[PDB]
Amino acid sequence: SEDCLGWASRCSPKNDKCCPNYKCSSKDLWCKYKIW
Repeated sequence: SEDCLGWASRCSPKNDKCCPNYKCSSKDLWCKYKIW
């Protein structure tokens, strides 16, 4: 039962539980894109 969050979701640097290939942004507390 591991449902990861999406890119347009909220998260924190202390507890980042977002799908892989991403990068939690502490700026807007949202999962940003790891690939540019």
